[PDB]
Amino acid sequence: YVHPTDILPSGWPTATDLSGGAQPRRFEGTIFDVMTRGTIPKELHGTFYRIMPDYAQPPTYYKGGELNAPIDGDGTVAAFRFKDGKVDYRQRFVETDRFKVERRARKSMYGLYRNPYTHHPCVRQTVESTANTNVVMHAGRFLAMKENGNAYEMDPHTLKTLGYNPFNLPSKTMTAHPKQCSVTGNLVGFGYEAKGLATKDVYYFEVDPSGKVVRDLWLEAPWCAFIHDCALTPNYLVLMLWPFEANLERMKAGGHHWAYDYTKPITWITIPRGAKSKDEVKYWHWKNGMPIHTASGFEDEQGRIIIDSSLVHGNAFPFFPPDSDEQKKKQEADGTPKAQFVRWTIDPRKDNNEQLPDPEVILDTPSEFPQIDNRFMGVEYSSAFINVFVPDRSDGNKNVFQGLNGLAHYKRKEGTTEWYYAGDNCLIQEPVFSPRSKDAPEGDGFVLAIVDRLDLNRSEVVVIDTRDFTKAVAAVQLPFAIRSGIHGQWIPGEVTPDFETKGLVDLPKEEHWAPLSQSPYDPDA
Ligand SMILES: COc1cccc(C=O)c1O
Ligand SMILES: [Fe+2]
Repeated sequence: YVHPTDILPSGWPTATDLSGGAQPRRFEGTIFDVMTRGTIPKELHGTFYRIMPDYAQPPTYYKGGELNAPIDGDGTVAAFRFKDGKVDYRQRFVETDRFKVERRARKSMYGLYRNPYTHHPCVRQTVESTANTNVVMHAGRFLAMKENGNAYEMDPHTLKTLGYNPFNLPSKTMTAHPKQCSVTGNLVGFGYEAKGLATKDVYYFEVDPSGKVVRDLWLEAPWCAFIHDCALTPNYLVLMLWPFEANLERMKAGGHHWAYDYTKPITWITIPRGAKSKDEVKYWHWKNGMPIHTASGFEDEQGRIIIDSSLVHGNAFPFFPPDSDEQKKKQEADGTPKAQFVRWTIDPRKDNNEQLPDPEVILDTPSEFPQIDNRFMGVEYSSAFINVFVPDRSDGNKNVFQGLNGLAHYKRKEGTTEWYYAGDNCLIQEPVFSPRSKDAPEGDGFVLAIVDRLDLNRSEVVVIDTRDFTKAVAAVQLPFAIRSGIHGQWIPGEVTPDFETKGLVDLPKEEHWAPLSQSPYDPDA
């Protein structure tokens, strides 16, 4: 059966998200008192903010949009606010400069990811960021982030866009993966390509809880590398280099910003915290592969840097292939890489010119978007909450971003892993942790994540108590599906300005519109 209206032409290209999903969503608005199944824990007090790519206009500017990447689309923030067991929701697009241009124009004006040479001539010198990767609340300011620009600030209640680069960073970029130190409260981070397209410059920074840059350093990466994420320790920021290289002449020629390079080893840059000289920075190397996201890092008793990450044994973004015909054929040959969760040891007593030890396999299954208990950010941690391909219950052939159908709770100290399965014909997104109370043990609390009910065309938020990780306590049930997203964060009420007085939805007025005389009811009747 085919419905005659279904063969009518769309002017939309295939606009995928990371999951492989291709349905544009693009709504902006609210639901007060989201339908829930089961009981919402009264211990949740805060907001789960999630950010997705969801092109607002059909991205047809360059080559009819046929090369749009899953990481490209205009950032939209879904907020799910948990107060006294009620849950409200708000979604709104980040009003990036790019968004504004395209909405006002009713027209795509931007080309390839990170390639201004493929943007419309009138926009080439704009901030090209779609601000669609990650969010943070720092020094009372709520930020949407993408690594090709500074952050945009938004109002945390209305999600109205307030401004660009609120912390006034001197770099042209900020990572979407800054870390908030649990000891100092510093937003610790960096920005690479810090001086413009294909620059090797990195700028390291620490922003104190008052919003001031208290520490910074300019340095360079050994090549212009895709430095997506990092790990924070008490004495280091550690930058994680993926084996992609940027090339200006390739960009000028209308090619991709990045090209995977099998010959590049995974490389780490140790930046001593508050370093006085770029002389203090070291490069460490292993072998080729793609560690996507760190869980976190710390320094062990002997001062060794321990980091856990996912590890994909090859290219997890095949839409950015190698330059050479030779490496192109190797990517095709390799198909879907081996995918695991691994532990790295960067011992600063050793010569950084020596190849790193092979990382230890922690989980031998496809693993991604890890989070921790943030009360342990930048110090020793045990808990990780990992998005996973469930062992024996998942495809295997799927790209790492496209078959994530469970979660894992790993605890290094106990050496145990517990597992949550999203369901048949379901996918589950990145987990976030909220502690049971202020003083609860590490990883004691509630884990939330978005579930795609693929057979129902709707999305839901599952809530799981760490005392039984196998089972959902509650499910927040949207009446629709939202885009599969990138990162999200549990943001405590206590660090949110005016969380006690402002909901995601403004209440209507108390006063009745109508006079008493209009009531159909007469108490004397
Ligand atoms: C959404 O935009 C992005 C840019 C660069 C890397 C990643 C990886 O998750 C990403 O999601
Ligand atoms: Fe990321």
